[PDB]
Amino acid sequence: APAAVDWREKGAVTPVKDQGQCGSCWAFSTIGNIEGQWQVAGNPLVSLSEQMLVSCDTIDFGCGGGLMDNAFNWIVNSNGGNVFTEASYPYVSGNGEQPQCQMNGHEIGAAITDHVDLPQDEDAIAAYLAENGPLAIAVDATSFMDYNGGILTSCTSEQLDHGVLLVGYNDASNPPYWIIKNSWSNMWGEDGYIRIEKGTNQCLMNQAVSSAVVG
Ligand SMILES: N#CC1(NC(=O)[C@@H]2Cc3ccc(c(Cl)c3)OC/C=C/COc3ccccc3C(=O)N2)CC1
Repeated sequence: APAAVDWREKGAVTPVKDQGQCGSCWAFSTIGNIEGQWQVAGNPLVSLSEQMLVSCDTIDFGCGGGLMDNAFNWIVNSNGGNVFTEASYPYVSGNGEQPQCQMNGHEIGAAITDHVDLPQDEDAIAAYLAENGPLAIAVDATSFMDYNGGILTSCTSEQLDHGVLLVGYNDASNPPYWIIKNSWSNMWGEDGYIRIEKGTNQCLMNQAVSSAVVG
């Protein structure tokens, strides 16, 4: 793969969001992925709606939790592949309140046809990322809690508990690192982002990597 990829610079990554007091990281990971895949497939970058998943996805458990694979499954099999725009269906569950699913009054911003699950292989991940755009990944986010900045090189890697967005990497660095977009606002980490070492399966980052398919 290329020595370095940063999908932010290429316009496939929206501003950092904030899930708030709701267990919806799974929806933010899924949407960030679809946002990146939709742009890189050749369409204008558009912000898409986590609230659609929080309120309408019947496979997952709204603010109680969920899985990116199940979110992809719901979008394709229950919503005809369609993803509503962030603007037309704003995120209101940041206080943990969960309105009922609202199917009316929105604009469709993107569409997906399937999803893939990537092998548990950092090189396989980097190539698919470099080709297709940002990727949905799960991490053990234990070491995320005290992170101010820098590259994590001894990330607690015991148990997966948090969905994030993989937007890039940089091998021409010492250590080399992945770039991750978190959903804890831009006042956490490196303006919303975190760097973790690439090649040592930091935070169990290789274990559950997925992506929507566009087109
Ligand atoms: N934010 C947030 C919260 N965490 C999640 O939504 C995680 C977010 C999450 C955690 C771990 C993950 C993934 Cl892919 C997501 O990968 C391994 C999967 C473990 C089992 O995850 C679940 C399976 C079924 C239903 C929910 C989960 C789950 O625990 N999802 C606390 C609710």
